[PDB]
Amino acid sequence: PNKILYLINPRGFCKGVSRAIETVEECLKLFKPPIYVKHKIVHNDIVCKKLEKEGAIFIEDLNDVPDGHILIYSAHGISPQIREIAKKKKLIEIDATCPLVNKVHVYVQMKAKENYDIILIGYKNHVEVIGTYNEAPHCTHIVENVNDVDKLNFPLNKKLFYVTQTTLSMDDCALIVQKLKNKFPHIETIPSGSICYATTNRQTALNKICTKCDLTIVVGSSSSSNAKKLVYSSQIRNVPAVLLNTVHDLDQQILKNVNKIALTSAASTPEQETQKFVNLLTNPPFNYTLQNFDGAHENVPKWKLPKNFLHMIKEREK
Ligand code: F3S
Ligand code: NA
Ligand code: NA
Repeated sequence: PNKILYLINPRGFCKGVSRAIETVEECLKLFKPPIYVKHKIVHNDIVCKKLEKEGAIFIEDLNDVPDGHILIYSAHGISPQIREIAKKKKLIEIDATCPLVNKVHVYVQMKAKENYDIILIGYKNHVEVIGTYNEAPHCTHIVENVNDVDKLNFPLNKKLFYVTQTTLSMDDCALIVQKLKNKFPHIETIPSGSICYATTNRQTALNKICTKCDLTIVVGSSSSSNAKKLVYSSQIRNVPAVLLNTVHDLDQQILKNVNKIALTSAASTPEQETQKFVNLLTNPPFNYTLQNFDGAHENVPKWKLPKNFLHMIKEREK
């Protein structure tokens, strides 16, 4: 019948990711490779491999970093402890933590100083969650599921504040929050919430269109949580979905009998990888008719690069 490819917007790079990439690229222009980055700068192998070629090196052990040298913190943020270590080595700290991850770090410190205990909804082994946790480790409690909620116990007078990983499924998050609120009715949180505009926007747009479709293709890396949550958002809405890093990974057999495809991409996914899908699917032998699907207009934040890094740039151009 009628074959259609719904190319969805918004999709692809968020501002935290573009800022983080530009931060690394701009360091490489100024200072001589190698440029050391703590953890993968964003969770996309294609982006990271390109930077490795250009002279970046992603490390987990700060001893792999020469004293006095540049170290960049990834978009996902970092534990405070890592920082004090950096200063001991007199490193040039260049912090590309996403402002909306920093937002969570900041509320956590602020509420802990007000003697709240903090509930952190997110996945225990995600670098973002670990980094946020370590801002107030002795008064924070991570929950990744509703079992963890049942286990929480606090005196009745104890003030509680919850916060979340920025890239959760809005559906799962709401589930856990609802259970949290049942148990702790007076629990407080960030008014604007912790789940970022990019996560909300990409899931919201996909959710609106996926139910007209037979298959959802999400372009992105399996190491990316928000990519995985896009796939999940489609599945719990009963439309099969797959996460693919690149067109080469597409098993073209799964397109047999699918006439309508919802196509989107994660916040860490380069637009070129998504275009290769559009090119493959809208041309022979597949001939899906291309249509755009627009969720609400996304307002792209006007974040600048890290200020100390900008100061450097200003100098050198003298
Ligand atoms: S937290 Fe920041 S890095 Fe992107 S996915 Fe959200 S804007
Ligand atoms: Na603490
Ligand atoms: Na705020």
